[PDB]
Amino acid sequence: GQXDLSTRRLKG
Amino acid sequence: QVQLKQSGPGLVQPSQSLSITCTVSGFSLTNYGVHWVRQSPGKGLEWLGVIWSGGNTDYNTPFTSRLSINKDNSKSQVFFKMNSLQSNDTAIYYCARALTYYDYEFAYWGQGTLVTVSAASTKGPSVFPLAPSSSGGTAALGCLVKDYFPEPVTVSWNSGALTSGVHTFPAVLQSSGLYSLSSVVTVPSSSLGTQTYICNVNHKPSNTKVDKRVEPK
Amino acid sequence: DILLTQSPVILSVSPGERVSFSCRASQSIGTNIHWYQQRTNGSPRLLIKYASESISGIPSRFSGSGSGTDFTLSINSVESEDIADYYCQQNNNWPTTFGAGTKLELKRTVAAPSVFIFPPSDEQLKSGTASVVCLLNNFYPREAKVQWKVDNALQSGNSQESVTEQDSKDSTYSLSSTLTLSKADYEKHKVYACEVTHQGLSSPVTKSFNRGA
Repeated sequence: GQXDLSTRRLKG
Repeated sequence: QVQLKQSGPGLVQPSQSLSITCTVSGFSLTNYGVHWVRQSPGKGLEWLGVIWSGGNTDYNTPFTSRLSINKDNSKSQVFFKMNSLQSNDTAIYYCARALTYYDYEFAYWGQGTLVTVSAASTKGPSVFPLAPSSSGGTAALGCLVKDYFPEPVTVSWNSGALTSGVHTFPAVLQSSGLYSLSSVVTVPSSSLGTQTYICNVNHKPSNTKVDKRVEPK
Repeated sequence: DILLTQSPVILSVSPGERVSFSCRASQSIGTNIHWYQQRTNGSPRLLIKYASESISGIPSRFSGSGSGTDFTLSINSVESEDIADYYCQQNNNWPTTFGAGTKLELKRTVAAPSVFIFPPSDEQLKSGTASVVCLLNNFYPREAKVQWKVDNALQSGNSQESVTEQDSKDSTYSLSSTLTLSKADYEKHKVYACEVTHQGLSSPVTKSFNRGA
Protein backbone atom coordinates (compact mmCIF):
# COMPACT_ATOMS: atom_id res chain seq x y z
CA GLY A 1 0.00 0.00 0.00
CA GLN A 2 3.02 2.26 0.43
CA UNK A 3 5.36 3.57 -2.23
CA ASP A 4 8.82 2.05 -2.22
CA LEU A 5 11.70 4.32 -3.19
CA SER A 6 13.87 1.37 -4.23
CA THR A 7 11.57 0.40 -7.15
CA ARG A 8 9.06 3.25 -7.80
CA ARG A 9 6.42 0.57 -7.13
CA LEU A 10 3.73 0.09 -4.50
CA LYS A 11 4.65 -2.42 -1.78
CA GLY A 12 2.11 -2.99 0.98
CA GLN B 1 10.26 16.10 -28.88
CA VAL B 2 9.12 17.41 -25.50
CA GLN B 3 11.51 16.49 -22.69
CA LEU B 4 12.09 17.43 -19.05
CA LYS B 5 15.49 16.48 -17.61
CA GLN B 6 16.18 17.08 -13.92
CA SER B 7 19.43 17.42 -12.01
CA GLY B 8 21.06 14.41 -10.41
CA PRO B 9 19.98 12.57 -7.29
CA GLY B 10 21.04 14.17 -4.05
CA LEU B 11 21.51 13.87 -0.32
CA VAL B 12 20.25 16.68 1.93
CA GLN B 13 21.09 17.02 5.60
CA PRO B 14 18.20 17.55 8.04
CA SER B 15 16.85 21.13 8.34
CA GLN B 16 18.69 22.19 5.16
CA SER B 17 17.40 23.07 1.71
CA LEU B 18 16.79 21.05 -1.46
CA SER B 19 17.59 22.49 -4.90
CA ILE B 20 16.59 20.90 -8.22
CA THR B 21 16.99 22.26 -11.76
CA CYS B 22 14.50 21.19 -14.44
CA THR B 23 15.85 21.83 -17.95
CA VAL B 24 13.14 21.62 -20.61
CA SER B 25 13.35 21.15 -24.37
CA GLY B 26 10.85 20.79 -27.19
CA PHE B 27 8.84 23.80 -25.98
CA SER B 28 9.29 27.27 -24.52
CA LEU B 29 8.79 28.07 -20.84
CA THR B 30 6.99 31.21 -22.04
CA ASN B 31 4.12 29.07 -23.38
CA TYR B 32 3.72 26.41 -20.66
CA GLY B 33 3.73 26.16 -16.90
CA VAL B 34 5.95 23.70 -15.05
CA HIS B 35 4.56 21.80 -12.06
CA TRP B 36 6.42 19.97 -9.30
CA VAL B 37 5.16 16.67 -7.88
CA ARG B 38 6.79 14.38 -5.33
CA GLN B 39 6.19 10.73 -4.44
CA SER B 40 6.91 9.73 -0.84
CA PRO B 41 6.33 6.48 1.10
CA GLY B 42 3.91 8.13 3.53
CA LYS B 43 1.93 10.34 1.14
CA GLY B 44 2.33 8.88 -2.36
CA LEU B 45 1.85 11.31 -5.22
CA GLU B 46 1.67 14.90 -3.95
CA TRP B 47 1.28 18.11 -5.95
CA LEU B 48 3.72 20.73 -4.62
CA GLY B 49 3.44 23.76 -6.88
CA VAL B 50 3.71 25.28 -10.33
CA ILE B 51 5.37 28.22 -12.08
CA TRP B 52 3.22 29.56 -14.90
CA SER B 53 4.15 30.91 -18.32
CA GLY B 54 4.04 34.51 -17.09
CA GLY B 55 6.04 33.84 -13.92
CA ASN B 56 3.30 33.56 -11.29
CA THR B 57 3.66 30.71 -8.81
CA ASP B 58 1.19 28.70 -6.74
CA TYR B 59 2.36 26.54 -3.83
CA ASN B 60 0.29 23.80 -2.22
CA THR B 61 -0.89 24.84 1.25
CA PRO B 62 1.61 22.80 3.36
CA PHE B 63 4.55 24.19 1.33
CA THR B 64 3.72 27.91 1.01
CA SER B 65 6.32 28.64 3.70
CA ARG B 66 9.35 26.62 2.55
CA LEU B 67 8.75 26.15 -1.20
CA SER B 68 10.28 28.47 -3.80
CA ILE B 69 10.13 28.11 -7.59
CA ASN B 70 11.91 30.27 -10.19
CA LYS B 71 12.86 29.94 -13.84
CA ASP B 72 15.07 31.27 -16.64
CA ASN B 73 13.06 31.25 -19.88
CA SER B 74 16.05 31.93 -22.13
CA LYS B 75 17.97 29.03 -20.56
CA SER B 76 14.86 26.78 -20.42
CA GLN B 77 15.52 26.08 -16.74
CA VAL B 78 13.09 25.94 -13.81
CA PHE B 79 14.56 26.13 -10.30
CA PHE B 80 12.91 24.21 -7.45
CA LYS B 81 13.96 25.03 -3.89
CA MET B 82 12.46 23.74 -0.64
CA ASN B 83 13.71 24.70 2.82
CA SER B 84 14.20 22.95 6.17
CA LEU B 85 13.77 19.38 5.00
CA GLN B 86 13.12 16.52 7.41
CA SER B 87 13.08 12.72 7.11
CA ASN B 88 9.54 12.50 5.76
CA ASP B 89 10.67 14.78 2.92
CA THR B 90 12.65 11.85 1.50
CA ALA B 91 10.89 11.22 -1.81
CA ILE B 92 11.28 11.25 -5.59
CA TYR B 93 10.65 14.78 -6.89
CA TYR B 94 9.36 15.30 -10.43
CA CYS B 95 8.92 18.32 -12.63
CA ALA B 96 6.07 17.97 -15.10
CA ARG B 97 4.24 19.79 -17.89
CA ALA B 98 0.56 19.52 -18.77
CA LEU B 99 -1.04 19.14 -22.20
CA THR B 100 -2.22 22.77 -22.29
CA TYR B 101 -0.64 25.84 -20.72
CA TYR B 102 -3.35 26.27 -18.06
CA ASP B 103 -4.30 22.70 -17.18
CA TYR B 104 -3.08 19.91 -14.89
CA GLU B 105 -3.14 16.68 -16.95
CA PHE B 106 0.58 15.91 -16.81
CA ALA B 107 1.56 14.29 -20.11
CA TYR B 108 5.29 15.05 -19.75
CA TRP B 109 7.40 14.21 -16.70
CA GLY B 110 11.00 14.51 -15.66
CA GLN B 111 12.93 11.36 -14.87
CA GLY B 112 12.66 12.20 -11.16
CA THR B 113 15.20 13.20 -8.52
CA LEU B 114 15.56 10.82 -5.58
CA VAL B 115 16.13 12.98 -2.49
CA THR B 116 17.45 11.34 0.69
CA VAL B 117 17.30 13.34 3.92
CA SER B 118 20.04 11.97 6.17
CA ALA B 119 22.89 13.21 8.34
CA ALA B 120 25.06 10.37 7.03
CA SER B 121 27.93 10.92 4.60
CA THR B 122 28.13 10.08 0.91
CA LYS B 123 29.95 6.82 0.23
CA GLY B 124 30.91 5.37 -3.14
CA PRO B 125 30.38 1.66 -3.77
CA SER B 126 32.74 -1.20 -4.46
CA VAL B 127 31.94 -3.29 -7.54
CA PHE B 128 32.76 -7.00 -7.36
CA PRO B 129 32.28 -9.64 -10.08
CA LEU B 130 29.80 -12.50 -9.92
CA ALA B 131 31.84 -14.90 -12.05
CA PRO B 132 30.28 -17.80 -13.97
CA SER B 133 31.67 -21.32 -13.94
CA SER B 134 30.59 -24.86 -14.84
CA SER B 135 22.71 -24.49 -17.16
CA GLY B 136 22.07 -26.11 -20.53
CA GLY B 137 24.33 -23.75 -22.45
CA THR B 138 23.23 -20.73 -20.38
CA ALA B 139 25.70 -19.04 -18.03
CA ALA B 140 24.74 -16.46 -15.41
CA LEU B 141 27.07 -13.64 -14.40
CA GLY B 142 26.78 -10.28 -12.75
CA CYS B 143 28.18 -7.54 -10.54
CA LEU B 144 27.90 -6.89 -6.80
CA VAL B 145 27.56 -3.15 -6.09
CA LYS B 146 28.25 -2.99 -2.36
CA ASP B 147 28.43 -0.46 0.48
CA TYR B 148 27.22 2.84 -0.94
CA PHE B 149 25.16 5.77 0.31
CA PRO B 150 22.80 7.09 -0.57
CA GLU B 151 20.62 5.73 -3.35
CA PRO B 152 20.53 5.53 -6.31
CA VAL B 153 23.08 3.70 -8.45
CA THR B 154 22.72 3.03 -12.18
CA VAL B 155 23.84 -0.27 -13.70
CA SER B 156 23.92 -1.14 -17.41
CA TRP B 157 25.76 -3.80 -19.41
CA ASN B 158 28.14 -3.14 -22.32
CA SER B 159 27.28 0.59 -22.36
CA GLY B 160 23.61 -0.26 -22.94
CA ALA B 161 24.03 -2.71 -25.82
CA LEU B 162 23.17 -5.68 -23.55
CA THR B 163 19.66 -5.55 -22.06
CA SER B 164 18.19 -8.99 -22.78
CA GLY B 165 18.30 -11.26 -19.74
CA VAL B 166 19.41 -8.43 -17.44
CA HIS B 167 18.01 -8.29 -13.90
CA THR B 168 19.03 -5.41 -11.62
CA PHE B 169 17.66 -6.18 -8.18
CA PRO B 170 16.39 -3.42 -5.87
CA ALA B 171 18.90 -2.19 -3.33
CA VAL B 172 18.76 -3.59 0.20
CA LEU B 173 19.76 -1.55 3.25
CA GLN B 174 22.44 -3.34 5.24
CA SER B 175 22.78 -3.18 9.01
CA SER B 176 25.80 -0.90 8.49
CA GLY B 177 23.51 1.78 7.07
CA LEU B 178 24.93 1.31 3.56
CA TYR B 179 23.07 0.04 0.50
CA SER B 180 23.94 -2.92 -1.70
CA LEU B 181 22.48 -4.46 -4.86
CA SER B 182 23.41 -6.92 -7.58
CA SER B 183 22.83 -6.90 -11.34
CA VAL B 184 22.78 -10.20 -13.22
CA VAL B 185 22.49 -11.27 -16.85
CA THR B 186 22.15 -14.70 -18.47
CA VAL B 187 24.18 -15.31 -21.64
CA PRO B 188 25.13 -18.29 -23.80
CA SER B 189 28.13 -20.15 -22.39
CA SER B 190 29.75 -20.23 -25.84
CA SER B 191 29.78 -16.41 -25.98
CA LEU B 192 31.92 -16.22 -22.82
CA GLY B 193 34.99 -16.81 -24.99
CA THR B 194 34.38 -14.29 -27.78
CA GLN B 195 32.37 -11.61 -25.94
CA THR B 196 33.30 -9.11 -23.24
CA TYR B 197 30.82 -8.48 -20.41
CA ILE B 198 31.10 -5.17 -18.55
CA CYS B 199 28.73 -3.75 -15.96
CA ASN B 200 28.64 0.06 -15.98
CA VAL B 201 28.17 1.21 -12.37
CA ASN B 202 27.59 4.90 -11.65
CA HIS B 203 26.95 6.34 -8.18
CA LYS B 204 26.29 10.00 -8.95
CA PRO B 205 26.11 11.23 -5.30
CA SER B 206 29.79 10.25 -4.88
CA ASN B 207 30.97 10.69 -8.50
CA THR B 208 31.88 6.99 -8.51
CA LYS B 209 31.89 5.69 -12.10
CA VAL B 210 33.23 2.14 -12.42
CA ASP B 211 33.28 -0.39 -15.27
CA LYS B 212 33.76 -3.97 -14.06
CA ARG B 213 34.82 -6.70 -16.48
CA VAL B 214 33.22 -10.01 -15.46
CA GLU B 215 35.01 -13.13 -16.72
CA PRO B 216 34.96 -16.82 -15.82
CA LYS B 217 37.32 -17.38 -12.91
CA ASP C 1 -8.77 18.43 0.08
CA ILE C 2 -10.49 15.78 -2.05
CA LEU C 3 -9.85 12.21 -0.93
CA LEU C 4 -9.56 9.69 -3.78
CA THR C 5 -10.05 6.04 -2.78
CA GLN C 6 -8.76 3.48 -5.29
CA SER C 7 -9.96 -0.12 -5.20
CA PRO C 8 -8.75 -2.67 -4.87
CA VAL C 9 -5.20 -2.31 -3.55
CA ILE C 10 -3.97 -5.21 -5.72
CA LEU C 11 -5.45 -6.67 -8.91
CA SER C 12 -4.29 -10.07 -10.19
CA VAL C 13 -5.52 -11.30 -13.59
CA SER C 14 -4.40 -13.42 -16.55
CA PRO C 15 -3.35 -12.12 -19.99
CA GLY C 16 -6.31 -11.40 -22.24
CA GLU C 17 -8.66 -10.92 -19.28
CA ARG C 18 -10.72 -7.81 -18.59
CA VAL C 19 -9.73 -5.62 -15.65
CA SER C 20 -11.26 -2.47 -14.17
CA PHE C 21 -9.78 0.05 -11.73
CA SER C 22 -12.05 1.88 -9.27
CA CYS C 23 -11.41 5.49 -8.19
CA ARG C 24 -13.99 6.95 -5.81
CA ALA C 25 -13.96 10.61 -4.78
CA SER C 26 -15.00 12.00 -1.40
CA GLN C 27 -17.44 14.27 -3.29
CA SER C 28 -18.65 14.89 -6.82
CA ILE C 29 -15.82 16.03 -9.10
CA GLY C 30 -17.76 15.70 -12.36
CA THR C 31 -15.44 14.26 -15.01
CA ASN C 32 -12.30 16.14 -13.89
CA ILE C 33 -10.18 13.04 -13.33
CA HIS C 34 -7.02 11.76 -15.05
CA TRP C 35 -5.48 8.28 -14.95
CA TYR C 36 -1.78 7.43 -14.79
CA GLN C 37 0.39 4.36 -15.33
CA GLN C 38 3.74 3.90 -13.57
CA ARG C 39 6.13 1.06 -14.34
CA THR C 40 9.08 0.02 -12.19
CA ASN C 41 11.62 2.85 -11.80
CA GLY C 42 9.53 4.93 -14.22
CA SER C 43 7.64 8.21 -14.09
CA PRO C 44 3.83 8.49 -14.20
CA ARG C 45 2.42 7.99 -17.70
CA LEU C 46 -0.79 9.76 -18.69
CA LEU C 47 -3.38 7.18 -19.78
CA ILE C 48 -6.74 8.99 -19.71
CA LYS C 49 -7.68 12.66 -19.29
CA TYR C 50 -11.10 13.81 -18.07
CA ALA C 51 -12.47 10.37 -17.16
CA SER C 52 -12.84 9.13 -20.74
CA GLU C 53 -10.80 11.12 -23.29
CA SER C 54 -8.08 9.24 -25.18
CA ILE C 55 -4.38 10.13 -25.02
CA SER C 56 -1.88 10.10 -27.87
CA GLY C 57 0.21 6.94 -28.12
CA ILE C 58 -1.90 5.05 -25.56
CA PRO C 59 -3.10 1.59 -26.70
CA SER C 60 -6.80 1.40 -27.54
CA ARG C 61 -7.35 -1.24 -24.84
CA PHE C 62 -7.12 1.56 -22.24
CA SER C 63 -10.40 3.37 -21.64
CA GLY C 64 -12.10 5.15 -18.77
CA SER C 65 -15.65 5.83 -17.66
CA GLY C 66 -17.51 7.32 -14.73
CA SER C 67 -18.91 10.60 -13.42
CA GLY C 68 -19.62 12.24 -10.09
CA THR C 69 -17.86 10.17 -7.44
CA ASP C 70 -17.38 6.74 -9.07
CA PHE C 71 -14.86 6.35 -11.90
CA THR C 72 -13.48 3.33 -13.75
CA LEU C 73 -10.31 2.65 -15.74
CA SER C 74 -10.54 -0.49 -17.88
CA ILE C 75 -8.22 -2.71 -19.92
CA ASN C 76 -10.31 -4.94 -22.17
CA SER C 77 -7.55 -7.39 -23.19
CA VAL C 78 -4.79 -6.98 -20.62
CA GLU C 79 -1.24 -7.79 -21.72
CA SER C 80 2.01 -8.61 -19.94
CA GLU C 81 3.34 -5.12 -20.68
CA ASP C 82 0.52 -3.63 -18.54
CA ILE C 83 2.20 -4.72 -15.27
CA ALA C 84 2.37 -1.44 -13.34
CA ASP C 85 0.72 0.70 -10.70
CA TYR C 86 -2.27 2.79 -11.75
CA TYR C 87 -3.21 6.13 -10.19
CA CYS C 88 -6.16 8.47 -10.56
CA GLN C 89 -5.88 12.24 -10.21
CA GLN C 90 -8.68 14.74 -9.63
CA ASN C 91 -8.56 18.45 -10.46
CA ASN C 92 -12.13 19.66 -9.94
CA ASN C 93 -10.97 21.26 -6.67
CA TRP C 94 -7.68 22.91 -5.70
CA PRO C 95 -5.22 21.50 -5.07
CA THR C 96 -5.12 18.58 -7.49
CA THR C 97 -4.83 15.32 -5.57
CA PHE C 98 -3.90 11.75 -6.44
CA GLY C 99 -5.16 8.39 -5.25
CA ALA C 100 -3.12 5.76 -3.47
CA GLY C 101 -2.95 3.56 -6.57
CA THR C 102 -3.74 -0.01 -7.56
CA LYS C 103 -1.05 -2.60 -8.26
CA LEU C 104 -1.70 -4.77 -11.32
CA GLU C 105 -0.20 -8.25 -11.07
CA LEU C 106 -0.44 -10.83 -13.85
CA LYS C 107 -1.10 -14.53 -13.41
CA ARG C 108 0.89 -17.02 -15.48
CA THR C 109 1.84 -20.68 -15.48
CA VAL C 110 4.22 -22.03 -12.85
CA ALA C 111 7.89 -21.60 -13.76
CA ALA C 112 10.65 -23.37 -11.85
CA PRO C 113 13.66 -21.14 -11.11
CA SER C 114 17.13 -21.46 -12.58
CA VAL C 115 19.57 -21.45 -9.65
CA PHE C 116 23.13 -20.11 -9.76
CA ILE C 117 25.55 -19.76 -6.84
CA PHE C 118 28.40 -17.24 -6.92
CA PRO C 119 31.43 -17.47 -4.60
CA PRO C 120 32.98 -14.28 -3.23
CA SER C 121 35.55 -12.69 -5.50
CA ASP C 122 39.20 -12.64 -4.48
CA GLU C 123 38.89 -8.86 -4.80
CA GLN C 124 36.30 -8.61 -2.01
CA LEU C 125 38.22 -10.95 0.31
CA LYS C 126 40.96 -8.30 0.42
CA SER C 127 38.40 -5.98 2.04
CA GLY C 128 37.86 -8.42 4.93
CA THR C 129 34.37 -9.53 3.87
CA ALA C 130 32.88 -12.45 1.93
CA SER C 131 29.60 -12.22 0.02
CA VAL C 132 28.03 -15.42 -1.35
CA VAL C 133 25.19 -14.84 -3.82
CA CYS C 134 22.50 -17.30 -4.92
CA LEU C 135 20.40 -16.36 -7.96
CA LEU C 136 16.84 -17.59 -8.53
CA ASN C 137 16.13 -16.64 -12.13
CA ASN C 138 12.80 -16.40 -14.00
CA PHE C 139 10.31 -18.19 -11.77
CA TYR C 140 6.63 -17.99 -10.82
CA PRO C 141 4.94 -17.56 -8.44
CA ARG C 142 6.82 -15.17 -6.17
CA GLU C 143 6.93 -17.51 -3.15
CA ALA C 144 10.37 -19.09 -2.76
CA LYS C 145 12.65 -20.21 0.06
CA VAL C 146 16.45 -20.05 0.11
CA GLN C 147 18.32 -22.08 2.73
CA TRP C 148 22.04 -21.49 3.25
CA LYS C 149 24.37 -24.13 4.68
CA VAL C 150 28.06 -23.83 5.56
CA ASP C 151 29.66 -27.22 6.33
CA ASN C 152 26.12 -28.58 6.87
CA ALA C 153 25.47 -25.77 9.39
CA LEU C 154 22.17 -23.96 8.87
CA GLN C 155 22.76 -20.25 8.30
CA SER C 156 20.29 -17.85 9.91
CA GLY C 157 20.15 -14.06 10.20
CA ASN C 158 23.21 -13.50 7.99
CA SER C 159 21.52 -13.31 4.57
CA GLN C 160 19.29 -10.85 2.73
CA GLU C 161 16.94 -11.38 -0.21
CA SER C 162 16.02 -9.04 -3.06
CA VAL C 163 13.21 -9.71 -5.54
CA THR C 164 12.59 -8.02 -8.88
CA GLU C 165 9.16 -6.86 -9.93
CA GLN C 166 7.26 -8.82 -12.55
CA ASP C 167 8.98 -8.95 -15.93
CA SER C 168 7.11 -7.06 -18.63
CA LYS C 169 7.66 -9.88 -21.16
CA ASP C 170 7.37 -13.27 -19.43
CA SER C 171 5.80 -12.07 -16.14
CA THR C 172 8.37 -13.99 -14.07
CA TYR C 173 10.27 -12.98 -10.94
CA SER C 174 13.96 -13.20 -10.13
CA LEU C 175 15.46 -13.41 -6.64
CA SER C 176 18.95 -12.84 -5.25
CA SER C 177 19.96 -14.12 -1.81
CA THR C 178 23.25 -12.75 -0.47
CA LEU C 179 24.98 -14.59 2.36
CA THR C 180 27.48 -12.31 4.10
CA LEU C 181 30.36 -13.59 6.23
CA SER C 182 33.58 -12.22 7.62
CA LYS C 183 36.65 -13.30 5.68
CA ALA C 184 37.91 -15.17 8.76
CA ASP C 185 34.63 -17.09 8.94
CA TYR C 186 34.66 -17.81 5.20
CA GLU C 187 38.20 -19.20 5.30
CA LYS C 188 37.34 -21.49 8.23
CA HIS C 189 34.85 -23.48 6.13
CA LYS C 190 34.64 -25.34 2.82
CA VAL C 191 31.18 -26.35 1.55
CA TYR C 192 28.82 -23.46 0.71
CA ALA C 193 25.38 -24.63 -0.40
CA CYS C 194 22.20 -22.86 -1.50
CA GLU C 195 18.98 -24.91 -1.32
CA VAL C 196 15.99 -23.50 -3.22
CA THR C 197 12.38 -24.48 -2.51
CA HIS C 198 9.75 -23.54 -5.08
CA GLN C 199 6.37 -24.84 -6.23
CA GLY C 200 7.72 -25.51 -9.73
CA LEU C 201 10.35 -27.90 -8.34
CA SER C 202 9.36 -31.41 -7.29
CA SER C 203 12.38 -31.45 -4.96
CA PRO C 204 14.63 -28.72 -3.53
CA VAL C 205 17.48 -27.73 -5.84
CA THR C 206 20.91 -27.23 -4.23
CA LYS C 207 23.75 -25.36 -5.92
CA SER C 208 27.03 -25.41 -4.03
CA PHE C 209 30.78 -24.97 -4.29
CA ASN C 210 33.89 -25.77 -2.28
CA ARG C 211 36.05 -22.81 -1.25
CA GLY C 212 38.97 -23.00 -3.68
CA ALA C 213 37.45 -25.71 -5.93
